[PDB]
Amino acid sequence: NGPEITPEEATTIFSVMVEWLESRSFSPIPFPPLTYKNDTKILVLALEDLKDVYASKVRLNASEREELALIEEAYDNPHDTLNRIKKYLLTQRVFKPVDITMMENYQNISPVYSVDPLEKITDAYLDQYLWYEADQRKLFPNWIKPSDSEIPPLLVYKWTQGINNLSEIWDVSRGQSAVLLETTLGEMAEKIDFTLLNRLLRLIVDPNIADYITAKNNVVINFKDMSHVNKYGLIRGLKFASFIFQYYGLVIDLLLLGQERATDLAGPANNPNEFMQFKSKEVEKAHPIRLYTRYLDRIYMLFHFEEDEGEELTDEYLAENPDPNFENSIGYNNRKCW
Amino acid sequence: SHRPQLEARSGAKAAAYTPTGIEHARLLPGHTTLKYRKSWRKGTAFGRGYINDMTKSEYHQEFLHKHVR
Amino acid sequence: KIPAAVSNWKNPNGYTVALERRVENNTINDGFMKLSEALENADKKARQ
Amino acid sequence: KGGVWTNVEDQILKAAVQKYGTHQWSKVASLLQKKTARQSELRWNEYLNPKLNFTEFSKEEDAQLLDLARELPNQWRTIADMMARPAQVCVERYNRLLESEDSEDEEKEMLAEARARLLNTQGKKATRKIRERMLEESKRIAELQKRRELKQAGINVAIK
Amino acid sequence: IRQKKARTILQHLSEAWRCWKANIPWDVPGMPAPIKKIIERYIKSKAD
Amino acid sequence: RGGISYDQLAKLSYEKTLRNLATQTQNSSKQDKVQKDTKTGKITIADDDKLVNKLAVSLQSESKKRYEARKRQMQNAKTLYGVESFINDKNKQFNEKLSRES
RNA sequence: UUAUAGUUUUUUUA
RNA sequence: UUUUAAGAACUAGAUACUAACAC
RNA sequence: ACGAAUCUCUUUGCCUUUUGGCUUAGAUCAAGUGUAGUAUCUGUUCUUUUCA
RNA sequence: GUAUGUAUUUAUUUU
Repeated sequence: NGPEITPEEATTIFSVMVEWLESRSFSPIPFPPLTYKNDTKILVLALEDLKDVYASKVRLNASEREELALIEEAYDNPHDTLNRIKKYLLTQRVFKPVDITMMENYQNISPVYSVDPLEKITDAYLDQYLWYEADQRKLFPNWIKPSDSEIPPLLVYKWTQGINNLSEIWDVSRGQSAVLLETTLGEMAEKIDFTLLNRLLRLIVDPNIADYITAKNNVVINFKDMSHVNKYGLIRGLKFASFIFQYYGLVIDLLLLGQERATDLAGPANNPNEFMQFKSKEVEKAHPIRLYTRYLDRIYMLFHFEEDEGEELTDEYLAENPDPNFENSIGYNNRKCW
Repeated sequence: SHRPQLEARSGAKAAAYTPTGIEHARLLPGHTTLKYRKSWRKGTAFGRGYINDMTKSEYHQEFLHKHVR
Repeated sequence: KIPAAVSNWKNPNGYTVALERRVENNTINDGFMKLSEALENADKKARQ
Repeated sequence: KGGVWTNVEDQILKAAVQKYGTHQWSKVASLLQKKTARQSELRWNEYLNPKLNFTEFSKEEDAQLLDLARELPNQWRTIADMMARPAQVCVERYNRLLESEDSEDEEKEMLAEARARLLNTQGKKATRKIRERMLEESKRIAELQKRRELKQAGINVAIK
Repeated sequence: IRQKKARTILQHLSEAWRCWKANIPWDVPGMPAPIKKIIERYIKSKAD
Repeated sequence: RGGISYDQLAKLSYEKTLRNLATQTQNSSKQDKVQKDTKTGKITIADDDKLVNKLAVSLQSESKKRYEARKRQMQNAKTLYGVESFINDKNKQFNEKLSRES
């Protein structure tokens, strides 16, 4: 059936990210240079990250032992390896297969990928390197937060404090309302589409590295006998498959906000806000949208409404979905706990 | 030495046998008698049966779109 | 006439077999062609 | 530890695949030493398996190539199948196509090992039977020439 | 003609099934069309 | 071309042993009742002790010549073809059945 | 290492 | 009527399979 | 001349010792140690015949 | 560490 997006949508999306960035005035990443000031540190980190998988183990299987070898040398010969990698990214486009085995919850299931050790070691270096250079250059604005500074329950907390202590929501004097959305993105990665990627990454990262990614996805997938090329969606077990993921969702976000309201949340790049901040109350009140927070999948939003605007919406909706039934309260859903 | 069977045991080979006399359980008399019948909102980027088959089905693809997840 | 079984998995007597008894049509959809070249157009506009 | 491929072990492989079939690899790395499942099957599917296409270009394959690989920024195994050509080779002959732009001992002992292994198909039970039966026949022969030598004494001892 | 032809066609049966597990599109190069129908029929049945 | 029905074949063999029988009789010219029992339902036929023995001997020699065609066929057939891999005898046998295929 | 030891999924820290 | 093994002596051990036998 | 028969060989037909199940591919697939029984891998040196 | 399997003829069967 061919590509789904249609070229129309494609162009619109790309342009979006563009005027964001130029407007955001962001400098793209260079490939890790041969002379790098920080470099072996970063590699310290990534390798400890692999090490930690095996910290606990006692029985080590074959691929494992292969690993610990590859590690131990990597400790020994940092300039060796760094050269080996920067080579690998500059060049190699084709990769060993990959292995899914699903692991059980006794209720649901989840895919567990396994990459292959060299590919891993490179990756982990590059994962680490991305996050560091990005957050160094303040790629992501506040409101994308499964982030550093806040462990999850604390995130809940400051999210409440956000809700409340912003100005005025509790004055019901007139009809005044405020409404939260709780959402998923459904499939999110599994529609991530390469040809789109390799461009959107031509934005923010050198054409090579990005190439290393887009060409880093497609693999055979061997589950035992069953095997198939992976032509389309996204394998998350790739060490860096976090980052781009966040990236892609940002694109979603600059839609749901649309430019301006985002420019509220970020403020200037010179003065990116903390989580919950603005300049005047009006900055909140220049728009109905007050909080927007997107955590992995789930999107969480807060609208502040007065009967004017809100009844102009229900003017739209109602106009197109009249229900003399008055049954629109049937399928509607809220909590079974409370 | 695993062989797929090609056959089944004729009742006759049984039939010639003499009886046993063991009494099993489920044969104890029961049901002993029968029965008979008689403004702002413009900001964002967008200006305004049963299919006999399985792994292409609608349900099944929902299901596996939940659980294996 | 029924062919004879050569089965990738079991080989229950050990018999050996010439490989090929053990062992695409379409192209892409031009939706691609349009996709990458449209991405391309907006691209070069933007960089300009 | 870092290895490369002798046509010795390569041949032992293609013999092994030519018996056990593809998807039993964990056996194919038994005969083959020095090597693993994923290693074996990696080189097999990516290189050795004859059903692959090894040949030159053509302008079908070429204009085809720059077509597809220009449309899809890098996805090689997809484009590979699109060419019905092996992965890294399409990659390679591609890069060349833009490079016109410019400005015997213990291996003989392992072969003794596998070459000896293939030739016994049964499993422990059947061999065990071969023995047991022959032992029965020795019993017969013995008991016979027992009776024969007893007939040469004329005393006739009946068989059980 | 039965015995050998039969059993061996069953070997085609199994081979067909454990194809359909592994997703093997299972085209045996040539083979009588109706029999191949039977195989498809049953393997649907066992499939569900 | 081709396969012969098990009918017409049995007829043809009937012809072959016709003409062979004819070389028996005629060649025997070249080199040169039914009783029933009223007592019991048994019937009694009288035949020459001749031509019964020609019969049996003919049969035996047929079994011979066929047996030997099959045997010499063993020898030649198993010595000739040298191509495909063979683990044991039955690989040669069966594998040559897969050659019989196409 | 003992009074055993094929099925009883064999093996991880705060 | 069948048949014909190159023959003899000297040599070390490497890779081996396994062992209700020794932490 | 050709009719008939025996043997020999080639071709075709018929396949003759010619793959006999299922379940999660049934699951799993390497890191040890001394000695000992038994299998077998190579070198060197010498000599090419018959009768009671 | 074991199931499992095998043989255990002594007391003379007529020439």
